Amino acid sequence: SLMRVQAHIRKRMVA
Amino acid sequence: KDMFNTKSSKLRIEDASHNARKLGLAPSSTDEKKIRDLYGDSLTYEQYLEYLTMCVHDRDNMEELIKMFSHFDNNSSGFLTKNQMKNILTTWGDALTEQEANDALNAFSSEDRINYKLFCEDILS
Repeated sequence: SLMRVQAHIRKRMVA
Repeated sequence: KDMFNTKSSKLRIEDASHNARKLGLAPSSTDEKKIRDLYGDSLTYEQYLEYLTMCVHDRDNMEELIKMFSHFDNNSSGFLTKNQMKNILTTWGDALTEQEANDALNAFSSEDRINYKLFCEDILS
């Protein structure tokens, strides 16, 4: 759940 | 060349994950462990496509994403401060660095008081 948020934040890092 | 054949020799899980993000998906350490536990440290093309399917997470949505933040919002007001969200994001789960967390929070808002539902809605796109 928090891990889902963190996964999308890392997704957002790459352009 | 495609994202898989650029780095193939088999492709390292860690690189598969990066490709997944460039394709707009969001792998966690749980998915990496799942794909590792049956195919090892490196994936064939076919294994790598299973991994991308694994990373679709079609149950991702705002209400699932906010659950941990809601726990910290006692009166269910809807907001948390940047620093609150930073501590949460950098202590639990697949913890971000402070910098990574702050960068996400600063990109979304210039105010300290953050609507975490809207922040979770925004990071999904």
